[PDB]
Amino acid sequence: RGSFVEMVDNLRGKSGQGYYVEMTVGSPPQTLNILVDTGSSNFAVGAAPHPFLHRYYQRQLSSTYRDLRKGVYVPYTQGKWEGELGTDLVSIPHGPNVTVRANIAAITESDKFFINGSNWEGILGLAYAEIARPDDSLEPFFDSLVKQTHVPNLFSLQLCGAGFPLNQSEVLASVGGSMIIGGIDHSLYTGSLWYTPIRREWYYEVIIVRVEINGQDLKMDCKEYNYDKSIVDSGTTNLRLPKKVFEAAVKSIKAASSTEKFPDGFWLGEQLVCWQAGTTPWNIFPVISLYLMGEVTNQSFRITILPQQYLRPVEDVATSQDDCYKFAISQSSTGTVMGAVIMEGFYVVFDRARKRIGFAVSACHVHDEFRTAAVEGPFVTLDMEDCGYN
Ligand SMILES: NC1=N[C@@H]2CC[C@H](NC(=O)c3cccc(Cl)c3)C[C@@H]2CS1
Repeated sequence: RGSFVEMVDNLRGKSGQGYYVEMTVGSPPQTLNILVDTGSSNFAVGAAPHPFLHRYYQRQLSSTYRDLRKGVYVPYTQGKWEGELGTDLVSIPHGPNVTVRANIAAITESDKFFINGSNWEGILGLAYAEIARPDDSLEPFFDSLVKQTHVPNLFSLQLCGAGFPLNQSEVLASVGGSMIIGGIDHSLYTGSLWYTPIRREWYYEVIIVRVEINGQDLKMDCKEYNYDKSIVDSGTTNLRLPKKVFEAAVKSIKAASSTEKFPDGFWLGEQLVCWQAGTTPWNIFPVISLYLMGEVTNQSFRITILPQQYLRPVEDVATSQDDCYKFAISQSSTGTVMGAVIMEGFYVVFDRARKRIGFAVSACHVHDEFRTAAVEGPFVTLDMEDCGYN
């Protein structure tokens, strides 16, 4: 019955623009909004004016700033930045009551990284040292936090999708979810928490052992589901699937929803589809179940998501009264990515101390009168470690 009221509701944002938490850096404290990112391992903040930044880190104004006299260059598939490494004192106001000295990449140049109107000015990489830039000697924030305090080595995330689009006033005003640092808040989920092992501590890597679309088995060699890895990543919008899986899944989703036909651009994730107010035909779209390796030998469990999760609400071009959505599943050449739109269905427990990730149905997940998201088990499943790619 852990309650963490200082932390409940400490997030804002939306799957399309990222979820962020308020943080302070430096002495006296400089307030910044920071993207919560389980798919990376650098704490990096805007440190120089940029047209899309409303504020930034001013190292010269901080008496506790330490310069590491080393640059870092961080290119992504889309976008990139460069920065200067340093350390400073850092707190999370709606977090545990602690201040820690942590590595900070002070971003001085960037290209297609900051997003007009995102409302965040930096990123908090919550994954492990192995994928930190420049190399694995740069201790990640969470590692400093646990080393320097008594905060238990665990965090949990409830990302709350509205189920409808939010204009910028609403998105600033609305509670977007909870990051619970050092614990599990029982009010953020229903049902049981089920756990999957962290396969290796770099990304939050997991193993998927079966996929179903409306109960029907996708029936691929399970290695395909994890080629070349499967990760849980709050800093990616979509559910991303390896090319072959993506194709198979889209074929199956088209077939189940085939009473209605959509543009190729919809399935490519590029164009919106709109229905008359209140008439979105949720029931024609299938549920998607991912089975994950369990903690017990030969046992798995499954998480089930709705189209309310994988159809991302977007504002109309004509700005009409229609309910509009983009298809939030896309192909990946870097393995499966369980992005923000999947995490919106679940309360996700990143149990680093026990090297496992928990899932439970989210208390804030969007659904309808007839179906809800689910986390169910156990299932007898054999040869699961063979699903892992090498
Ligand atoms: N996990 C990853 N992290 C890095 C840094 C965050 C960035 N994400 C965003 O800007 C962003 C933009 C809009 C929505 C969301 Cl959820 C995130 C991606 C890259 C590559 S993948």
